[PDB]
Amino acid sequence: DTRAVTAAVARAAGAPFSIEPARIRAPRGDEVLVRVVATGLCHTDLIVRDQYYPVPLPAVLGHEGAGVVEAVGPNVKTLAAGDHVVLTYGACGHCASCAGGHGAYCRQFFALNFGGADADGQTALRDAAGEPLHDHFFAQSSFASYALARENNAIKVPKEAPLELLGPLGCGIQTGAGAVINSLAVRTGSSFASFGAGAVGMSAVMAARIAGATTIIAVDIVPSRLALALELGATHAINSKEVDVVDAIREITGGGVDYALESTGLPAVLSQGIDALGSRGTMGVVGAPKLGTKAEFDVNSLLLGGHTIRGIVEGDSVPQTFIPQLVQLHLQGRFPFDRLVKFYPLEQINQAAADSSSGITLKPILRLPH
Amino acid sequence: DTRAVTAAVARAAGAPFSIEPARIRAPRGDEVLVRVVATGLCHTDLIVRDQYYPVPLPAVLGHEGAGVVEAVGPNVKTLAAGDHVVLTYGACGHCASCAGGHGAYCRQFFALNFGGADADGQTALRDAAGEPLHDHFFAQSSFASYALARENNAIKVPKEAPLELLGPLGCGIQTGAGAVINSLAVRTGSSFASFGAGAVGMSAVMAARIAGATTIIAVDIVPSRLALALELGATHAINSKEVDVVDAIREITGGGVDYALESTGLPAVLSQGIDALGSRGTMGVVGAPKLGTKAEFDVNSLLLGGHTIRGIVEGDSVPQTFIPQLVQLHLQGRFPFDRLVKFYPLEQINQAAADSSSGITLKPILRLPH
Amino acid sequence: DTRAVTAAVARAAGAPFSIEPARIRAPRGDEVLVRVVATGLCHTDLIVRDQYYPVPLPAVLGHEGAGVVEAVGPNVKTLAAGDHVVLTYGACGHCASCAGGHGAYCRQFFALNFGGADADGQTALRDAAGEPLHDHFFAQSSFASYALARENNAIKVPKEAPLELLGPLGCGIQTGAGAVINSLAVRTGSSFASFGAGAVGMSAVMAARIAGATTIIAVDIVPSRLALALELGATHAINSKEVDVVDAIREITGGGVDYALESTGLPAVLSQGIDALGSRGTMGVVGAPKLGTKAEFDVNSLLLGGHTIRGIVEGDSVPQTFIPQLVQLHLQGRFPFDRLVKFYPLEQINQAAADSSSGITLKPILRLPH
Amino acid sequence: DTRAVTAAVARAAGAPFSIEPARIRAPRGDEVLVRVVATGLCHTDLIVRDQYYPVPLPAVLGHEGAGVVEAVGPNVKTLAAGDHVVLTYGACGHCASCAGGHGAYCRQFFALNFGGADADGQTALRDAAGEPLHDHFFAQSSFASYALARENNAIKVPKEAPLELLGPLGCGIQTGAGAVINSLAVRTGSSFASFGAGAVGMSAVMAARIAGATTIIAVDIVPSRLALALELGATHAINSKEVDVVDAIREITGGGVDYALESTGLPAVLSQGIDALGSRGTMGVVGAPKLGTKAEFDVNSLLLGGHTIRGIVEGDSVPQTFIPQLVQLHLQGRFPFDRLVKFYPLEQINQAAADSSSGITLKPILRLPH
Ligand SMILES: [Zn+2]
Ligand SMILES: [Zn+2]
Ligand SMILES: [Zn+2]
Ligand SMILES: [Zn+2]
Repeated sequence: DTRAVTAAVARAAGAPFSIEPARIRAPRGDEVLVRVVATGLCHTDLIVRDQYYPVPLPAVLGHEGAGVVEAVGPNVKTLAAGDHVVLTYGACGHCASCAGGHGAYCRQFFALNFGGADADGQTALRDAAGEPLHDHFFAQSSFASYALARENNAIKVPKEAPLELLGPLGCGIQTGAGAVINSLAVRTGSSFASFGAGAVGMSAVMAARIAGATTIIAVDIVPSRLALALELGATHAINSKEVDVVDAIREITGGGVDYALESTGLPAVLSQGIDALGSRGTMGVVGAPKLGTKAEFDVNSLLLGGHTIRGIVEGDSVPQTFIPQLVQLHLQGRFPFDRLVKFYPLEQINQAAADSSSGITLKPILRLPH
Repeated sequence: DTRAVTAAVARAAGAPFSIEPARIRAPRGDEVLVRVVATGLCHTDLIVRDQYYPVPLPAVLGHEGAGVVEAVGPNVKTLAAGDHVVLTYGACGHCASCAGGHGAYCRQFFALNFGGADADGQTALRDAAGEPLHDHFFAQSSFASYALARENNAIKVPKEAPLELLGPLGCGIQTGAGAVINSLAVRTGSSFASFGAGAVGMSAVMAARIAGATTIIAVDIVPSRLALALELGATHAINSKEVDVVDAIREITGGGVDYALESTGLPAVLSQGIDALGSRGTMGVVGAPKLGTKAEFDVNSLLLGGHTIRGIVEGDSVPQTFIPQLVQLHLQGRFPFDRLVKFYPLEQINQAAADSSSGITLKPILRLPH
Repeated sequence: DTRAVTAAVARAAGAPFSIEPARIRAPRGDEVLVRVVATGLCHTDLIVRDQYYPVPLPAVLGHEGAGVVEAVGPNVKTLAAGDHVVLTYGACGHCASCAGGHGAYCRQFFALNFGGADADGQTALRDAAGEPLHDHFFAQSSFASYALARENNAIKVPKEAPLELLGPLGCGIQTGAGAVINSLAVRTGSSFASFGAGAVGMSAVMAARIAGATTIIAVDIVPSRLALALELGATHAINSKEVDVVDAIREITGGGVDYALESTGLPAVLSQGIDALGSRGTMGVVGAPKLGTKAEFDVNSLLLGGHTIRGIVEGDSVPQTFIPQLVQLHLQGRFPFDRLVKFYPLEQINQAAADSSSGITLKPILRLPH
Repeated sequence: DTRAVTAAVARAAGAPFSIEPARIRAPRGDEVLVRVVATGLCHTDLIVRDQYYPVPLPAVLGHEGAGVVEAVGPNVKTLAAGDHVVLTYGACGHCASCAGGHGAYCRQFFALNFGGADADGQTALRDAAGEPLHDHFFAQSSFASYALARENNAIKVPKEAPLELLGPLGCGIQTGAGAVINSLAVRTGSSFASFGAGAVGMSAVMAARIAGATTIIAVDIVPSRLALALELGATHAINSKEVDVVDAIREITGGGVDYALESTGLPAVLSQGIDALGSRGTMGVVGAPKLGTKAEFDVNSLLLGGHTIRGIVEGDSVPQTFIPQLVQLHLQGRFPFDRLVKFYPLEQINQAAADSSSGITLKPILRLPH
């Protein structure tokens, strides 16, 4: 019982996406088949398209999907046709990390999210000529009008929420907001600095406001992002080309910030931000540089300051509870991540990729045809 | 009401200590005057003697004192003459860090512990000719037969404990044991690696056994320290000159250790030990290199592993509760830190310094004359 | 160097306060002398006036003072004349609980706050005829135009804050807000119910909104308090005379609330509220019934639900950091506790007491003459 | 592909078990078929046999199984034939509680553990005449020579461990040890009291010793259990018929215990034990009285003491990590729970039930025939 889809396909390293007819098989096991309404586009999709992470091509990418369950496998227990879902990253659900509530550190994370196929090497998508299309990208491959996900990464959300907006809660927004709320455990009355005011950093700024922080510092080089950060809840905005960011943060906070989040991936920014921590302060790291990149820290500064540096994957959340919390906060007017979004038709995916790379659009969302 | 003391005096950078008569004034305010029974000697005393940290000379050092309260200032509330006390580091007791239970990060730490005088620039000790001797070293200057401490760093311990053994609980042993129990929060069933098997590292090994760790790895280059570590509770001992320590720890733990403590101060050891962390593992840092020393970490390894690096001062404990817990564990036969100790008369301080520097003695304790 | 004050004096059990001239001595030790601008009035003052807690009479009560430091004792380290301070409860600062950052559980709490005199049995206030007036009430006795406090319960606040509003941050508002932020650790996306919408409960409602709770339920019997609670950040208001509160909370939250705070002191309300907890939910208890009062719980409900019941004193905060956080949140427009307040001249203290007892005024603040 | 088993069957309320031939079907889905070596017997089995919890009869009970995987369903990912497993309680693995690492509070706990059948109402066991035998008891029904369990409650353990001893780690021993290590988070230097010295209480005593507690108090009425508790790591033993337990604990601990665990299920013991808590102390509750049973607490004592009361199910652990930690501690000589055990052949199940009820045997283990 296969069915026709329209998909954006990456066929060559660094080449534009092609919009193509394809076919997807029926769900098996505890998979759900999702009619995809809209999917966020991320720099991470483009990094895979460029083969810096060489997921085998031709491939259907996309890892910020939102849609409606159309069919369920025989093992699905908790989703039903008609449910609205946000598609998040894959996890195995049975390893020690998954079992402890930390699926972000699943032993099988890279196989399930970057493998290009299921554990048997099979794909669920075929192209117009019947050839396999590498898929299972973040256990969803949601750059297509239909997607398969496992029940545990298809997150039910209230039907009254505006579904086409919600796909980026499956990755980038959960990463920034979860880094603040869960990993760093930012709380009432603390100071927080976001190094980077892209979609992840803005999500962190907004999350720190929700969590009760009284000083919320956005650091970037783009004046319009700094202006937007102030509108989204930051108390201070620092242009790092114009001041010494370490000295500036020390002035604002009286000696250094309680919590910081590095989302640029630039090791010089990371090394500098660690110096901006205050007594017992904690830097969380979510931006990834090229493999092999090192950062340095001053040992005595870390020691005498009681400083912490912590790596964070995907916001280290429990998505099935955390994504609906973010939806509710948004519905309450407390989490305006719609301000990060521009919508595009799937057909315009290459323009959205360009706008993502140029920074003109913090979070493109592609609307799928049906 | 001044009184005569015998003191070890550092008069010149890098020069041997001289044993000299001196005089100490009566306690004021909330000071207690302590008849010092025995004091640990630390590399940190020798680093100050060598003026790498230039506490003004001539100075009376010593920061691991144990003794009997002989007199109290008029503001002392909770100590009385005859009480047995361990002398720990100074803290102001009124800053935000002190008020939160984290005196190790007191805003006034360096003034109170390394200033060489009280806040008015006055010393409580004078030499035989009546000249000031810089003092207040770790709020005690316990290389002398009598010492002044404030009530909040004179820690009451049970009179049935063997008092002459207990002074090192005021610094090095509390640092290693507190790093494990408090900062890292090592708990039942976890894996722990000590990088360094000096007095601090051995204390950490013993503390990890108390706290319930099931894999306890001692890393050093001295075979006799590794042999001793196995006797004191380590499950594994690694000679880092003989194996790749990162690979060896990964083998023992199935991928990396939950908790690690760096006490050598060697930045290459620190950078290497951070690589040995397992998923969501935490490296604690207590060994201090020369100021300005940097260490590096692989950003993606820290990020993808959810690794934490944390600086730790003095074991980040509450000494008035933690030191008596360590005494009780010792009395119960569960904390054999006596195995680190060799006793020397104060007159032999320079031989104890030599044995500390050569590594022949993990923890010299100097017995004071009276 | 004594000085004249105007004080409200409780001379007889249950009798109206009398406004009287008095004299206060100069500060000693680490006391500060505060020119009191305005002081909150609490039911707790009236309970002592009524001698249910028999603080010896004649007595000057008041434990929510705000004012300006006028003089300091010779041991004061961190306050200076001209500083704006909120006066909170007394703690000894040297016991194990104080040393761990939990002065709310100070071993000397009742002596320091309810003793009626200092530890030597001496009062700092004398009446017009020169007789002692029992004082040191919550280490302040701030129903007077001047008050003595110790440095550790005189909390510096920014001079730009409206000082006359801030005294209730020293007790009732810190109790409600700290119970939520610190003891219960309410966090983003959780559900919270306040049993009681007096000043403490309203503070808890406002604090839960600051901390990120997405369901915030106010429970009371007074329609105007429920209406006000919705304006101050509650998502739901329940009149417990009109619905079954347990069933109603279960409906709103899908099975029970994550966090609850009991501030009425009514044991039937407490026992009922514990039933309203959801899976792994926690009830915090701040309202005190008469001594000897018991509450009951269903053992299997607590066991099978993983429920927690926790007693909370004074919001279990670190006041010197927490009170300035609440001031900053108020200045940012995020903590509108001014909506609880009505101002009265000290001369009208008995009318404010009446309005407190009748519930007409949630938090009277008395303005002091000078 | 069904296969023959020998099973202990409960056919009538309160009646002796009957040993009977039966047949079990092949595993499906993510089930594993286990050749059961030995199974603990619990009062909880007898409570179901007596129909106080009316699991439908005829039924095969047993919920402390240990055995060897003989066959796997097609969805099993992480177990293979030949693996040694301890069988613990069932959880769904996909609800919010499971997803957060708290399967003890699974939304489906009672269906999965007390339903008497799978979710379709089907049993996997049939008796000699072919009639259904109610099963799936704690997702195992391990009073039989073969058992079906789901992969997520079949916990792999090292093959070198003595397998026949390990079944009680699947319930009673994990409950006592996990209550101490996980729920209460007993840590180095704390005081702990076990109310009850049955198998659960003894496990808690042993776990508190592992976790570093320096005062470990066993409370019971049976002198031989108190004597055994001292041998297994308790520092103090209290016969509650001979002293006032509250006063005695207050004397031993200097005012009350940091942590307590109630395992008798007697509400008078619970209410009394809550009074024995010290400042900021926590009582954990694992013993279950009859449904509808209430306990009381003094509100002011709980409030002024900052006391906590917490319900605990199954030790609130992650069994796949916690059970192997307990096995390792046992192999290291640090967890001597073999001292609780007496072995019996399955044929003697009714004598083991009698010895359990009389208290003569703390933890019977039944050896299965094959
Ligand atoms: Zn996994
Ligand atoms: Zn301080
Ligand atoms: Zn105190
Ligand atoms: Zn579940």
